[PDB]
Amino acid sequence: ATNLRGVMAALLTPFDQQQALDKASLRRLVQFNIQQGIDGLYVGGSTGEAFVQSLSEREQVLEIVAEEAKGKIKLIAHVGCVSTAESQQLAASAKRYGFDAVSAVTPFYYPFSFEEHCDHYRAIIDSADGLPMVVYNIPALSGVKLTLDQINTLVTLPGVGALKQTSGDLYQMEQIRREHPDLVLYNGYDNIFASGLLAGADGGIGSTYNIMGWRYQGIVKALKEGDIQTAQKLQTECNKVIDLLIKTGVFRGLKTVLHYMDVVSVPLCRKPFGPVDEKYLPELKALAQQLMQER
Amino acid sequence: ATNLRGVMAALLTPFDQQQALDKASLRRLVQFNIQQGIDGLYVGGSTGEAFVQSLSEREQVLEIVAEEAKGKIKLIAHVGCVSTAESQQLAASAKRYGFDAVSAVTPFYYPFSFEEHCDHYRAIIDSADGLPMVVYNIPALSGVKLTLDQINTLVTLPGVGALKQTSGDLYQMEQIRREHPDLVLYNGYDNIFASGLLAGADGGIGSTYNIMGWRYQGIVKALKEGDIQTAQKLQTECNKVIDLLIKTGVFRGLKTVLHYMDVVSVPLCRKPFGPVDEKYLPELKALAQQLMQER
Amino acid sequence: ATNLRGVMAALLTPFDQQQALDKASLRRLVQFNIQQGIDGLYVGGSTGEAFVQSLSEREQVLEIVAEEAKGKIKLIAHVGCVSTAESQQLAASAKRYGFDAVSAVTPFYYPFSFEEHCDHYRAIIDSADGLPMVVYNIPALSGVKLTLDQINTLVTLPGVGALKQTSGDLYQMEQIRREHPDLVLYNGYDNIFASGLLAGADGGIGSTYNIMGWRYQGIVKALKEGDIQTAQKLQTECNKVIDLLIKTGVFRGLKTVLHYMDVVSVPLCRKPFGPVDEKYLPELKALAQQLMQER
Amino acid sequence: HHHHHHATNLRGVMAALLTPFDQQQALDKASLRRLVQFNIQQGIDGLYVGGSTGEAFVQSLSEREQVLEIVAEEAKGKIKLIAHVGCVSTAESQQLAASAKRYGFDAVSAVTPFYYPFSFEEHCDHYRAIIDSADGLPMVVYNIPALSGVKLTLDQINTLVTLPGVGALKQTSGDLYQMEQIRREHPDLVLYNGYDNIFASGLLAGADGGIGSTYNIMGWRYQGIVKALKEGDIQTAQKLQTECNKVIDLLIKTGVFRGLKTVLHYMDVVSVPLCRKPFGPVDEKYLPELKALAQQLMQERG
Ligand SMILES: CCCN(CCC)C(=O)[C@H](O)[C@H](O)CO
Ligand SMILES: CCCN(CCC)C(=O)[C@H](O)[C@H](O)CO
Ligand SMILES: CCCN(CCC)C(=O)[C@H](O)[C@H](O)CO
Ligand SMILES: CCCN(CCC)C(=O)[C@H](O)[C@H](O)CO
Repeated sequence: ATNLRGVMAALLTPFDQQQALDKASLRRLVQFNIQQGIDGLYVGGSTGEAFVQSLSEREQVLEIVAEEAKGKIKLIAHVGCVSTAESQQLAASAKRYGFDAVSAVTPFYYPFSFEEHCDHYRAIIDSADGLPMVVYNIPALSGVKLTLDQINTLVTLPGVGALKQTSGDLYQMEQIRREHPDLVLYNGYDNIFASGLLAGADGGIGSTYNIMGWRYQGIVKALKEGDIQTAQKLQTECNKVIDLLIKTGVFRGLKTVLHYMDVVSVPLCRKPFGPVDEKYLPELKALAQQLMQER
Repeated sequence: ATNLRGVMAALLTPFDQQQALDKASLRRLVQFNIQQGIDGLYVGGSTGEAFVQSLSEREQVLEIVAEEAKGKIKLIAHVGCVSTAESQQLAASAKRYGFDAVSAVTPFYYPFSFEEHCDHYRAIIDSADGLPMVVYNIPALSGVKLTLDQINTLVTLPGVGALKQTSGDLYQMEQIRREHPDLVLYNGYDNIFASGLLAGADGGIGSTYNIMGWRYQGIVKALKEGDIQTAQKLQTECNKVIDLLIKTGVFRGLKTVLHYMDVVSVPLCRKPFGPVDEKYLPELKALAQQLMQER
Repeated sequence: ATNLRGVMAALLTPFDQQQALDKASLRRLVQFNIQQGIDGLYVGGSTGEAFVQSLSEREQVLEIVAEEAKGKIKLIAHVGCVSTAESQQLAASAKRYGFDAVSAVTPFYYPFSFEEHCDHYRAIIDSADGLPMVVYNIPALSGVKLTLDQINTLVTLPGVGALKQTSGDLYQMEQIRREHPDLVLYNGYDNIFASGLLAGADGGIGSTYNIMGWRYQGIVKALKEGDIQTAQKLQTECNKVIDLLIKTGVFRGLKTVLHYMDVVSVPLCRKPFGPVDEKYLPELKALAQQLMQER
Repeated sequence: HHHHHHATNLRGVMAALLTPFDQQQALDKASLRRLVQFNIQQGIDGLYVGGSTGEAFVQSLSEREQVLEIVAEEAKGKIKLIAHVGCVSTAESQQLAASAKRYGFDAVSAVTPFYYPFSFEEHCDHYRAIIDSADGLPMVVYNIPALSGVKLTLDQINTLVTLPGVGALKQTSGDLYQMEQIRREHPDLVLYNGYDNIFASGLLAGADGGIGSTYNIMGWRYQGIVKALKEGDIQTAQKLQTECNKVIDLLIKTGVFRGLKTVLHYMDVVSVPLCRKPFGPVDEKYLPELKALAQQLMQERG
């Protein structure tokens, strides 16, 4: 688990104008992240548009990422589905491709009990056969509202080695750090990263790292040097970008920046996501140039 | 839409001890519903555990139900998935198997714009090729919170013949009816059926109809005849049953009652749903006996 | 408390352009409700703008209404404040003025424990010295979310004789009735009144009854006779009005209609409520005329 | 924005003053004077009087004025004084605003009016009417979605805090993206962090101070957090926040206001540690921990 500490980009999954997987742009996105000095990749997550892909499509992506990056950076495979059995098939494939860790969102849509959530995690942990599990918590999207004691139980299940904390409650962040001094604890909301680190997170997983992951590692560095102004200046610049991405749609906006940075051929998300509003293309192109000249 | 008015049971998907589709019990459940005098079946919806099934499993159930019941009662295929493309495949298949209509839940998990929801429905309607669309609204589960104006636009899309209203807001039920005098409008919450018809619904789609559909037909008849005491008494008996099912877990409780009714071989839902707590089996066995005495 | 069953108008408190109480319009509005055939008045509730008045103002209104109506119709005094001691002073004043019952909204703003709520009601009941209590439940405004079990404990407290159920959940409406066969159970949402009565309510307390209370009485009649069609027509007509009142602002729209019916001199609510938008006045004026013609 | 510049002197760490009561639940005046002096000696920059913490919403206007008057007698000119004058009623809030001016307060404040749904424009007029009655005292807009039920957008918050006469925001919200957004839009705005359990994180996000209820019993820790961060000493800032949160953990279990009043009782400041009904008493079993906490706090602050 300890080697899982770090700044991990939640990888986007490129598609073509036919909505098919674009494998050439995936390979390029993987190499691009590595060149920015990212610690690892979180593959097939919410950011990866997991839940509009087939299991087969998810596996193909996991396989290719592993081909490109195994041994060079850490690789966490998000294998979560609503189904335990579907989640187990993806866990076993992650193991076969040599991933360092697996991950699963709290199963969603149907109300499940906390005990059913634990057994779900237990099954996936077994099928991962030695890979540590990152319990993925995102109430805003999943509608699963765990109490702190429930969170505490999840993180001490045999084989759990990390929590992806996609929550803006930095009180809870602090309570988790205080209860589990050694837990790998990822900040999930990009736009509060600096504050999340201050509250007790030791790293993060985020969609925006795909295009400015060096800024987030600047924040970890700046904070560790004790340089608050630089930490704040960097968070502020991240949030200027995040404002625009929320206006445009986050995933399709990030893909569009990556298109102008010559990485992703076609910046589409799968339907029912629609295309970026074309009036936002200048801002997005300019941001691309800004970021390209910056690093 | 006209001939789509009525009481339609939200079909459960039966599974064998290995959590595979139990074909024999499925066919048994279809006929058993028909023998209760239901107007139709709503196949592959939430109640049918669609969201823990693959597209081919969902197709297999649709085909078998068409075999058992095409031309004897009305058949509606819930083909909704998060992905538009996935929902399109299921729609094309429902057409091939000879279904009367298609239906789709508002795509969930990722937040989609309302126009995005509109295109999603347009695309599924094209792929259904003549089959009317039943728009399926369930804020509680889907997390999508439509305004009345947005509901009005959706239900007037070319090819929409109906709205499944799984909401407890009976002001909105009446408003919808007032705006659309001829819309087929299905009450979705079993425990307000009587009240929902009074507010403007002209039928229902429900999970608990699988074991007591004749009660819901009895509520329709009684209200039709100005027979209010009888309506209230039937709704009360339905709610005594619904109290218990909410305690046991609704899908698995229903399947367990059907197991004591000699319809379902193994009353399990798919993981992560767990089993029924052993302490409730006496109560559910009692219930089975009572409903068999009845009729 | 069988004698408290019925359709009670939630009395508006008239004000002048200086924002002081208008006692001449208050007296006129009381007689107007009595002439309309109403069963009682609910005085100084939410509709009565209690929470922008002092205790002395609230007492001045309770006194005037008792002078005007005691012995002619039933009188319920809403005495609730956030403070228990303040609510007791009002409960004592209501007893002195010869009210038939007291009522208190679940105390708000500060989160209080359920037991803290129960003691609150006990103390008010004591100060009321023999006047039955109407527990006033309105989650949407109060922010207090009681479970069914908690509701059951409140309604069986010694000295409670009724429940004002301002909730859209008609399943809970049925469950409360089923548990408490003799409880006086008031429907709080005017726009689901017919459906509320069907689910188990035996009456109502409502703001819109001030201008068309005879319609709600017609709904009770129609449903006692099994005339569902008239009940629906009346509820639909109530809801056309409620749609407009929601656009104009409800209390002030009601007060404006009353101004055109020559009952209220000045149709203002207290600041921070603003005035009705003048573009609505032709509609409010036509409504007044329509309702005056109907009788 | 000129009203923001003029309120620059309001930046700081301000305790949300509790209101002590006697055995009959009337104002305990001796204890209030003690509590006020006790806050001053901790090195607190100021007091926020008659807010949620002060149990305003179970007091009459006359009781709120009495508290305002007494606190001014005790602290005027020595530390900054902000008067929470907010009621649901605009006119009630205006009376309290005028009184606060008469007693020499440095600023007024009003929670967004609650219970009834008001439009945004109706909110703006409410603040404007109260600003008029404050007669030159700057306004601190007090935002607390959790308790108020009022859910303002960022654009609406931007408009509120730039109304003429406004010079500060009390932001009792745990959304630190919005904290940063407010700071970036309003470089000179006084911006108080409202949730004690995230103070250090709120400051990092853009707050330039805080208003809180736990400052009554450990305000020097929050000053310690401000100093640690100014110097770039992250370890000291984190250790102080951690200790504040161990204390907040306990108070959430006991009840926050009554738990604070009890600690202060064991610190010899408050005579009777009750809140007003329908608040109930602290559970007997928590008294050992609360005395223990009082002892630890008097130790570390010698
Ligand atoms: C409501 C905030 C939604 N966000 C934050 C924008 C960066 C997201 O869904 C992000 O993708 C999340 O923080 C993971 O990167
Ligand atoms: C919470 C009430 C249970 N439900 C939902 C089924 C999980 C119902 O009563 C509805 O009738 C359901 O949507 C389908 O019948
Ligand atoms: C949100 C509006 C619903 N209503 C009914 C309007 C007639 C109310 O909130 C009423 O003020 C309430 O039901 C009291 O009659
Ligand atoms: C989730 C923390 C709740 N808190 C923090 C102090 C215990 C509060 O509600 C406070 O009363 C608020 O921050 C004002 O100090």
